[PDB]
Amino acid sequence: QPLDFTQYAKNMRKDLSNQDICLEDGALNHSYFLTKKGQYWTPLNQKALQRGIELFGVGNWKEINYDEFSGKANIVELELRTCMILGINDITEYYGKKISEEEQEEIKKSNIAKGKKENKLKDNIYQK
Amino acid sequence: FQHNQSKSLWNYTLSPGWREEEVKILKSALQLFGIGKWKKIMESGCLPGKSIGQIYMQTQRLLGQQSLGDFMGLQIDLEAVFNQNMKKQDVLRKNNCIINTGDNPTKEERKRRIEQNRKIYGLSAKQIAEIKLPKVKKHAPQYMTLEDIENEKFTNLEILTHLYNLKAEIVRRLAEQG
Amino acid sequence: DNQLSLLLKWRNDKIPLKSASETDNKCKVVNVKNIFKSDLSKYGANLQALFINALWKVKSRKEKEGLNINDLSNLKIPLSLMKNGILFIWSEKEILGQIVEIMEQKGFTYIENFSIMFLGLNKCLQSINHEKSIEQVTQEKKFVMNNLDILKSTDINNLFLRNNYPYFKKTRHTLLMFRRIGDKNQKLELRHQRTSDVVFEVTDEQDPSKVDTMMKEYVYQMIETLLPKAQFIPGVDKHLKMMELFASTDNYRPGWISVIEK
Amino acid sequence: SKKGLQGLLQDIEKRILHYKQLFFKEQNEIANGKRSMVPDNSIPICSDVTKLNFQALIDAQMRHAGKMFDVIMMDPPWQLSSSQPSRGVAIAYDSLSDEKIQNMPIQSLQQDGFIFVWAINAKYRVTIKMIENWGYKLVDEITWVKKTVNGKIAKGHGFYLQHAKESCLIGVKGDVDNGRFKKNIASDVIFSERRGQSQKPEEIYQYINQLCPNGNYLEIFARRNNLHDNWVSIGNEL
DNA sequence: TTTCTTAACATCTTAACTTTAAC
DNA sequence: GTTAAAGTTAAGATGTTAAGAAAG
Ligand SMILES: C[S@@+](CC[C@H](N)C(=O)[O-])C[C@H]1O[C@@H](n2cnc3c(N)ncnc32)[C@H](O)[C@@H]1O
Repeated sequence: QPLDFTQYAKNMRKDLSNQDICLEDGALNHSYFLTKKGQYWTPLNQKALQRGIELFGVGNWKEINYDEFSGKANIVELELRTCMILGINDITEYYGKKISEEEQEEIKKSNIAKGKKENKLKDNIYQK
Repeated sequence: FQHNQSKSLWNYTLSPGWREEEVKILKSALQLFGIGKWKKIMESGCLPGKSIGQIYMQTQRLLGQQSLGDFMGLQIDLEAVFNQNMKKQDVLRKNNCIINTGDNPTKEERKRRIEQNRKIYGLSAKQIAEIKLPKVKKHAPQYMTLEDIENEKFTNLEILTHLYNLKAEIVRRLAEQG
Repeated sequence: DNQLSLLLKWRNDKIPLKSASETDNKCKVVNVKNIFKSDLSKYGANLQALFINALWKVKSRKEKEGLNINDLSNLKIPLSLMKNGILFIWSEKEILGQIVEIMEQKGFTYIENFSIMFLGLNKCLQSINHEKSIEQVTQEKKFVMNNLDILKSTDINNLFLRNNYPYFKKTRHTLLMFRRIGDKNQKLELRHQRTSDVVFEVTDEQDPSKVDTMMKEYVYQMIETLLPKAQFIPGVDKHLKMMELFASTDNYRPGWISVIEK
Repeated sequence: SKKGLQGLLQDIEKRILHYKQLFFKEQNEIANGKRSMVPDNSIPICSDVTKLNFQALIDAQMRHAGKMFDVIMMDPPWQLSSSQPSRGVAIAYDSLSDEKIQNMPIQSLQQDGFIFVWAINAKYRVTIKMIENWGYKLVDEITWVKKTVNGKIAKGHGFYLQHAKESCLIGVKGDVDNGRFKKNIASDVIFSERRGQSQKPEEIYQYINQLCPNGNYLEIFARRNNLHDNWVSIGNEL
């Protein structure tokens, strides 16, 4: 019987490829291949940034980069990524919340609803 | 341009072409470090973006010939060599560069011509000590150059990082001024 | 579209060179029973360019009465013959590693290879319209070179000559080059990069290994352009510095030591 | 320079907003399932060959495919020039010594198949030797003739002749005469466009598809353009 | 004293880019 | 205001060799 190439590829990538190249299910991670080498935002990086948003101060990316990250991440990268989380293009109004991690999705949904009502969806980021 | 591909392919020069100021800085720099010391030209830093190949070809264009080995580790005046290469008529050139259409170079002829060019076109110690290269600050990103920081080879992330760095530079400049 | 007027342009420029005859001193003719077991030191010395025009009896050629690759190890190229120079040889697919290994055993070192890419004469003629004697092949070559603009609308890949071979169909011939140093103090003069390592040529499908006239001229001109001091200038050089093995009995190159198998 | 500086700051903020919106659109596309150019059935390995555990590759290939690879494509990072050249080619990747390319367990990775190792003119002889001492019989050579976008020959530079082609040496190891491998196919010439530094033609892959249809292949030195279906690819920038 | 790495060395072609004369 | 027609530049998977870092 001929070998199923999709299943064979899934098994090979799950067994012996990197965590960024493959996924938990074994499907190919297109996100790693649509970004430059080294400039990839792993889910671990996003989880670390989400931890540092309310573990540390929003805006003080020196402390978040040195402590929560390994000190090898761009400050502009971190600011842009938390802009993605907050759903807004200006995190200046949200400087230093530091209350709890369990409502970041809540303010994201609030910004999404505001953009939908004010016709400022703009690829899931409310324009301010 | 496709930014998804690997960095090994599509080698570029960042800075595309040679300007008047850049060629004047190269003329000044070849007279202090010497022709051929491209590592020492770039290491001190006066060519923001030019590769070794660009500086090599620009030196060839400056002297009017591609026989750069006659000026290896040697500081001379660029104008006289260009004048003497433009003066002679029984030569064949492409891109205004004189080509050795005769025999291949030899090791002894190299030393003899190096000594001869040092004697003829060489500069004194006063002219060597007179030249001053533009001292660029080492805490400066790609300042201004809105047509060179908006490069297709860069991603959106890299372009935005450059823009934020430059914006912080004007912020620091206004803080110093104010 | 296919730019065949440029890859085949050399056929309109490289004129074949008339032989200088044995009576004149511009060329030397050497007749031996077989070349690979002949002491070639008496036929020349201080050589610079050796061109073994060997046709190999490979299994791909359909019994064309060539040369065994095992007999080349019997060749004797001493330091007296060539001290610092370049050897040019014809190589096939299944004996390429054999040639390289035997040359490395001789004292030579691989430097470069020069490929002739083959365009089918029959395919080109078929695209123009829609056993062959050598004069008919030459006439058809002239016809296809004259009416090449009409051939500009056909893709190159549909004009390539794909000949029988067990693994990948043959479409090229290869001329390997090897270099002998001897003593690094004496340097062999060269004109580098003066012609490309790949050329395009229309050939017949019967035996593309045997390169005809007006194509051996391209290889000759590449050899003389690569080695300028290897040319025989009459009156100021004593001995010929260029030598061909397995040369034609009618075309003696003016400036070469031709060795004929007879 | 104050009013001009204010205008420059306003233009910088406008470009910041524009590129921020572009980045947001790109990453929203990525989050909402943006298919990349590499096909689904590819195995990209981002590892250094001197430190890569090839035994993992062999064990998983036996566990999943049931047979070793039928074709190995190699285009090694030869020592030719540096990343900052003075005169010519500008090879922007880490060179490997010939001993390191020799030390790969290629003989322990294949049982019957084809090596497709690319070579340069300086490393042609050592490529033949590498094929020889890997237990293989060099039998074929495919010349990729580089083509300009207009249709000419993309002539490069050399020391004896102007290099305008690349040689991929193909060797066999064992049983090929069985029905898996097709004989007398394709051609030894790839007249195709030069589309990047050390960028091999796409057509060679189809030639492999014409040689061993529906087979397992491995690319030992591969970049992000070398991923294909049914191809295991290894590299340091994958 | 011997060898190993880096930099710099020329002899070439073609497309892309830039500049310029002409309708 | 375009247009086609030269200059110009970088890019290309060269081998070789003088000049030291490094082991004697
Ligand atoms: C010549 S490139 C392959 C290019 C490919 N043929 C194409 O068509 O794009 C070989 C790659 O091997 C990678 N490489 C270099 N050194 C390596 C090492 N030590 N281990 C693993 N991969 C390495 C580099 O990324 C280099 O670009």
